[PDB]
Amino acid sequence: LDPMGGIVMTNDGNAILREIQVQHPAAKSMIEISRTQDEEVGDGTTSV
Amino acid sequence: PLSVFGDRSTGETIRSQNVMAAASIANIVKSSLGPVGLDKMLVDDIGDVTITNDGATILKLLEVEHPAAKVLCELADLQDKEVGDGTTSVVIIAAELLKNADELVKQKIHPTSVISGYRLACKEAVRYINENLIVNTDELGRDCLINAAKTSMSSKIIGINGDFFANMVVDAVLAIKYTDIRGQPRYPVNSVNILKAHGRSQMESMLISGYALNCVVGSQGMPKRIVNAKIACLDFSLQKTKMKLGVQVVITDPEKLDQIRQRESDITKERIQKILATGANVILTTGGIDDMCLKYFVEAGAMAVRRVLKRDLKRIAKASGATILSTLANLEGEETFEAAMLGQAEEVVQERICDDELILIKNTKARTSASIILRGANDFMCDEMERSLHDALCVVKRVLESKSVVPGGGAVEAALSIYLENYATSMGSREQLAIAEFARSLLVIPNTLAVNAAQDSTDLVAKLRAFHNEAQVNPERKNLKWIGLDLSNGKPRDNKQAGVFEPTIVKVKSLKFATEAAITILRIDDLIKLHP
Amino acid sequence: LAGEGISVNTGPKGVINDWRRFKQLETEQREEQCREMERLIKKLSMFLQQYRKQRMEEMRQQLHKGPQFKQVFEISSGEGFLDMIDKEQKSIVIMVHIYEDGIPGTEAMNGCMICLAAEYPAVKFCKVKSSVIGASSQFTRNALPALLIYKGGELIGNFVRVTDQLGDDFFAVDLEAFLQEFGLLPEVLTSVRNSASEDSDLEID
Amino acid sequence: TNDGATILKQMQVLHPAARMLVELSKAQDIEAGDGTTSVVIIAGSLLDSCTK
Amino acid sequence: MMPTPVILLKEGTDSSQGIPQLVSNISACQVIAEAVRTTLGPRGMDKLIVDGRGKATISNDGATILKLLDVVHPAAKTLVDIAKSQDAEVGDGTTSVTLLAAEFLKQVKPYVEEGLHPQIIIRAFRTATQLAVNKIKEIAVTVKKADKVEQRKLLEKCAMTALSSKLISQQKAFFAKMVVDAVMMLDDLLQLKMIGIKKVQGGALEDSQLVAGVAFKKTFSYAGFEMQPKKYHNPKIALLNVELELKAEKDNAEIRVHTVEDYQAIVDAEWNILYDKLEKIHHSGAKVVLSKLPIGDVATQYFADRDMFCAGRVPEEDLKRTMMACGGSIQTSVNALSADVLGRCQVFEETQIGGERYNFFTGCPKAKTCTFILRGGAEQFMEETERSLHDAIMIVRRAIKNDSVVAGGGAIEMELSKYLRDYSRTIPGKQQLLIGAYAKALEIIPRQLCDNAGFDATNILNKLRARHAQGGTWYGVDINNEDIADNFEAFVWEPAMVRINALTAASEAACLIVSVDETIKNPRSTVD
Amino acid sequence: VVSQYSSLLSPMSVNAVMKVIDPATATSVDLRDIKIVKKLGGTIDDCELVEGLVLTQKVSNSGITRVEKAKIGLIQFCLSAPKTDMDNQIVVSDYAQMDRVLREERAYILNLVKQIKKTGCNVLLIQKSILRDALSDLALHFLNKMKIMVIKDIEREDIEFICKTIGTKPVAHIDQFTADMLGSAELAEEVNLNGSGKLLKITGCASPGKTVTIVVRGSNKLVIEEAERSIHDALCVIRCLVKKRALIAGGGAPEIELAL
Ligand SMILES: Nc1ncnc2c1ncn2[C@@H]1O[C@H](COP(=O)(O)OP(=O)(O)O)[C@@H](O)[C@H]1O
Ligand SMILES: Nc1ncnc2c1ncn2[C@@H]1O[C@H](COP(=O)(O)OP(=O)(O)O)[C@@H](O)[C@H]1O
Ligand SMILES: Nc1ncnc2c1ncn2[C@@H]1O[C@H](COP(=O)(O)OP(=O)(O)O)[C@@H](O)[C@H]1O
Ligand SMILES: [Mg+2]
Ligand SMILES: [Mg+2]
Ligand SMILES: [Mg+2]
Ligand SMILES: [Mg+2]
Repeated sequence: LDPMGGIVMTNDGNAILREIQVQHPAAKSMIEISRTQDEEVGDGTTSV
Repeated sequence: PLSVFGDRSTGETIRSQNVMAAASIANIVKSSLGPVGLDKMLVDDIGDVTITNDGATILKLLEVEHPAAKVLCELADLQDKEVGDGTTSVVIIAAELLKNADELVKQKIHPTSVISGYRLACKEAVRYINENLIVNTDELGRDCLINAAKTSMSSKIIGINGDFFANMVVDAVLAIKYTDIRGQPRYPVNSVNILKAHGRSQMESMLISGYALNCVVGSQGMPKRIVNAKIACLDFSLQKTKMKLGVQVVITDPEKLDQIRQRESDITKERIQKILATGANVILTTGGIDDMCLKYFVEAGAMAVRRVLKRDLKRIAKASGATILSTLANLEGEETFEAAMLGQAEEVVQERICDDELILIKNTKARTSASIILRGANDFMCDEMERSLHDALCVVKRVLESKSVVPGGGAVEAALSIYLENYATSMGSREQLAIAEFARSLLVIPNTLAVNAAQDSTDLVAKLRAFHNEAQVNPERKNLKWIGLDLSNGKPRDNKQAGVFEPTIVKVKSLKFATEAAITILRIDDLIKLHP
Repeated sequence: LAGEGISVNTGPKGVINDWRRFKQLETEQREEQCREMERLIKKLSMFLQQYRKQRMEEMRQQLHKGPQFKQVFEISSGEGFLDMIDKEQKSIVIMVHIYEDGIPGTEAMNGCMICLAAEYPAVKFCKVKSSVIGASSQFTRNALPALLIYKGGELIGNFVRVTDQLGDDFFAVDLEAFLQEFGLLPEVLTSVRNSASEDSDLEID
Repeated sequence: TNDGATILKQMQVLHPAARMLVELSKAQDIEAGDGTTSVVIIAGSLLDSCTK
Repeated sequence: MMPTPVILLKEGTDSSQGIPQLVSNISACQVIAEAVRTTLGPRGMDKLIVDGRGKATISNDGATILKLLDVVHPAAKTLVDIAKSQDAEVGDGTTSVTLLAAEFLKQVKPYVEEGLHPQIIIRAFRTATQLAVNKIKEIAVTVKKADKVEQRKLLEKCAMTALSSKLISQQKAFFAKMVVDAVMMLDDLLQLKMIGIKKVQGGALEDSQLVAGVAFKKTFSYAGFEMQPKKYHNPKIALLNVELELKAEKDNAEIRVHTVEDYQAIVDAEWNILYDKLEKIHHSGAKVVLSKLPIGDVATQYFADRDMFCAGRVPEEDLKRTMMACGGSIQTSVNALSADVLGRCQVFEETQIGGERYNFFTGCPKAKTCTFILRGGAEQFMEETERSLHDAIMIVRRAIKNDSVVAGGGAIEMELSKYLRDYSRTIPGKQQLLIGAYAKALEIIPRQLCDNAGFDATNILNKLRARHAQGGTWYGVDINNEDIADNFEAFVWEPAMVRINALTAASEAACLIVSVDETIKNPRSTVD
Repeated sequence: VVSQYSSLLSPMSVNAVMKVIDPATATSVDLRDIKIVKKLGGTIDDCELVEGLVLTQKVSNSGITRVEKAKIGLIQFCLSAPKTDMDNQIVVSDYAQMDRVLREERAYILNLVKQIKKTGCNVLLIQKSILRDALSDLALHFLNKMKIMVIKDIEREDIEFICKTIGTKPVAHIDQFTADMLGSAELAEEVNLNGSGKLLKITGCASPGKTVTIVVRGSNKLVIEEAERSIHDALCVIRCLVKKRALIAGGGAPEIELAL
């Protein structure tokens, strides 16, 4: 459920993780790792 | 009676409060000292995260209230600015000096005597360091630089990869080397453009043999690769000409309006034609470029980059031999662009780095420069790599400028403590206690290293002190001055043989700054805090 | 019952310590009331039109930024509100959002603020609660949407009760266009970062 | 700071006699350059004797 | 940390562990010791503490100051507990124990902060304390002569040393002689309740007196009391527990009569019961009548007619003291008032002391009790005089238990420090540093004495160390001469028990504090 | 707090007072001629007694530093496009005029720079101007081309001190700018304070003026301020010795003698 009202159906790791807001900085680091993997090669986002 | 609108603290209370604040600052960063130290994660109540090990960065990000603590924070900042290394050791030493001085004061020793003793002890420590413990790097070679960089890069995110990172650091520093008047080789760090980009492993970090720009070509029409680049650096924008504030256009005959409007862009057209007629291939400007000028560059098969940073443009011009032209005005009142104002480079390529593009200028002529592209796992890792890399570059610059280094691992400070506790008996009657307390406070760093390593700090420091005492007493054991700490095995080790070095300037400046800060805080015996 | 010319005389100078101690708290309050009335009482107690460009604006807003969406900053206390309004350069516009959780139309405008902040780095979008500011009951009951504007420390917009002119299911483009109707909104992607003494370089000399 | 004039003028004293002493220390700083603490101590001692 | 949807402990539970927790504990102990630091020595200063009700307590006793302080720090309360323990066991040294314990903790703080295992520190403290106690027992000076004169002098000197830190230090000889005389008349149990301490406002300290007998305040005299003679020259005292009043015979008693003759007979019978009790008391031969239960106006007038003295509602403890002094027996029944149940005193007299009337029982050769009548100018003045006299009394009692004394003024601590340093110089080195720290910590007492006296502590400590190293067991701080002197020949004597208990309690407190590593504070219940 | 550094500071203060006044026929000392400059960084041991002057302003002409045998010139006019005191506008009614305006502005700026250079000047100080641009980029480029170091944003109230120190005379119009108004100096260089900023030092002046400058260093700001106050106290003591040349013992002797 997008904060602006949108709906996202996906099983992509980066697509799911980019929509989660977290407070623990370790979770922020993990999300940044997911985004790095998605931008660098575009695949293997859940695997990393 | 006083009727002062504020709170007043006098006597032992204010001194204890000041020492409490200094100890709090020291304990904030005490856990990030030495190779067995660990980083810290800082959150700024908005979401931004800063994973760091540098003491100066940690103390700068924190918001501090007590003035005595702010003194230590600015002390760390000054140590970073003037040296670049040891920003944690200086804070720890200053806090320990303050604590021991407060203990002496509580023992009814007048603070003036303590301050005099501290000054004498600092002077003698500097003299002993410069006389005995220094090692001349002339007989060592490039291995000394490699070892110094590796030592500086320990306790950092790039500590394990030092075998390659130190080589990169030394190569960059040697590349940016220049000489000045009086024949003094000066190494201008901060001329190494550090670029960060997440992606591949740290082993894929690139040392560019040239310069790296964080900019792309202005339009997709222009080629992204020029072989024999003729760089033209400009300090002025290339836009449609707009007349100054003091000039206005008033039309009484309509027939001149079209001519005026046409010349309004023909001026920039002529300037671009003058620039391109000399064979320039790459054009870098600090100002902006609009669509028509971009098209002009496209049709000529050139390469135009807009909004180039002034410092980057200056570095590129210096490296390539180009001269930055603020305007196309010569001494004859005309508009000319000579070919002598063109830099030369072996290649200019717009490479792709993790779904983003940056411009690489390779193998500049008439001068060799360097740039480092750091590849990490995310933004925080890249930032920490950049900080550690800057520390290593500063350390290598210090080693190359001043050709003396001292053994690391606490050997220098153990030797200093032994020598100072021996020398205290020969100076004064009450300042000797201050000298002895200075010597004892100097042992806080090896103690902190041993504690961080989870080793027996008391026994290890006792063994180190015994080794250094035997070295200073026995005239035939001058080779034992290098015995320091091996944090991995938790045993004393000859660090000069092991290759644990650091610049003498680091210890000298840290000692002087810590002594001055402790003396400054020690003078305060009354605090008046006016209400806002 | 005499002595109207009291002439307290020595009394004050021996007690001005406590008087100024009370006056400091009084002034700390007084700045708060002075700043919290600038929207109260005055308005608180009281086929080219199809806009086909707004759709593509919405889609390009959906792809705004890569790193993160980020959240609108929340003010925790009146003193924090005071010292972030008073601070910061006066050349930048600051707009403050007041809400109470439960009323409709709050999450939509919060998301609009999030999108605009993502696409406007200069802006410093922030939100406050109506309960933490201690406003009047009328504000809490009939003035839930309140978009205050601070450009250099003064209002250039005092939009209150924007539900009628914005609806209840408005999106980011609608709020952006409505704010741009009165000219409130001022007019590349690096790898991660570029920023890294002042000695630059030299040659031979 | 150890300067008497600086200490006196930095803190607000709010008492008329204390304010006159602050002005006195400032005047001593203006004329004699230093000795701004001794003058204040002397004035306080003189008034203390005046009490008895 | 993670939210942990179902948390383990109750919310708000505060847990602190690791080295910082122990360092904070040591700092708290330092703060507590700072509270009573200036109360030690002949140059010590009093402390004033105001409670929530506005009452002010002014005291020099360390235990009293710590009790009035509302210490809530779990580690810091150990110092208050050991001060209470020292007060209970010995009665003196309540300030010394806190200083010694906090100084032990301060000395071992650097080793704690660098990761030393606390068990090693605890073992070092145990060994050092055992050695110090053995040394104190070995070097304490006792003489096997068992003569009254020297024992009396030793008690007087110990009392003077105990008293030479309070506001009554100017009259320390007078009060020391009074205290020793008072203690010498206790028989074998040395019970504190056998030494009454009365405080009467108004009058100098030198006006305070010791009554070789018993004295107590006048107790609500009824009508006709002023006719009773107020001085007797060989009275017999009738100690009674009897309510001499016209009253119902029993609470559940109920009289049923059906004739006016029986009504009159009942009235006369009650009167005859009262007069029979009074007649038995009068025919017992007694001239002074004291009762724990109230004595009515009728009985008071009856005794006034017979030139007798009566005092009802006398406190029970005062009756026990009078029985011990005069030598009678508290009689609940007046039927058998034989000659062996009546107290005998040489002189009984009622005199006015500072606006209050007091009954005096002097001239009791077989008295086994006392009564201090303290004269002062304020309530807190007399309270602190009573506290000082209590300290002196406990010291004299302990000295009576055993005549083993050591020289004070820091001499014993300096000798123990020298001995412990000499011992520690003969061990491998891990325990050597800790025992040396213990020896250095033992130096706090002379240093605190010099700091309180306005001396230069460092020079005096250096001179004391040099002297003790080269010989002289009893060299300590000389306050009057701003120097050091042989305290044994200066008659600064305190029993060895005081220092033994101080060292033991301080070591136990330090070990208990060091052993703790984690502090857990559960959320409060019924916060109201 | 500088009792430890007294061995360095006291001779510095004595020299500062002696070099600013005439040893004979002096009745007072104007301490405003002894400028104190505070620069963060270093230690108190790094304090200096610069004979000339130090300017916190940075060299605008980046690329040229350490001018030797400098002929310093101080101007009070502006190097920009012509602009009269009264309201002025230029009206363009033809493209030829629209080229000629730029051509003539460039020619005017070049003529100004050439007139300045012909005098032999090689270091230029420009007074701060808040009405018109004091140093246009065209003028800066022209000055750099002729190898003249430019230093702009000189404070209006600092003109008198600079003129007293170097010996330059202010020039408010290019007509009167001549070599007779230049101040010769031995060296004019911009030093670097080990990464803690840059100072512009002009040491060595023909016919030195009666001014000295003291540079105060320290680890943090508080000790710098206290060192400045202490140095000022020392200077004031020497001044109070200059007038009323009488000395007494300190150490509590005068007050106890007064009491007796
Ligand atoms: N037909 C298959 N049989 C077995 N494993 C498969 C098959 N297809 C894909 N996989 C596995 O699934 C993984 C891909 O999962 P995916 O949803 O793409 O997550 P990610 O994007 O993180 O790789 C790969 O590691 C691959 O080995
Ligand atoms: N390999 C090593 N072996 C032993 N000691 C080391 C080693 N590397 C660094 N050290 C020591 O650790 C200490 C801490 O350095 P560090 O804290 O990383 O620098 P900074 O103080 O700038 O943060 C240094 O004084 C250094 O002597
Ligand atoms: N006349 C004296 N000269 C030197 N020291 C003394 C004298 N009287 C008492 N002391 C010292 O004072 C210390 C105790 O002081 P005090 O306050 O009386 O009891 P405590 O503090 O133990 O409760 C003892 O250690 C003793 O050595
Ligand atoms: Mg996949
Ligand atoms: Mg380092
Ligand atoms: Mg002075
Ligand atoms: Mg005692």
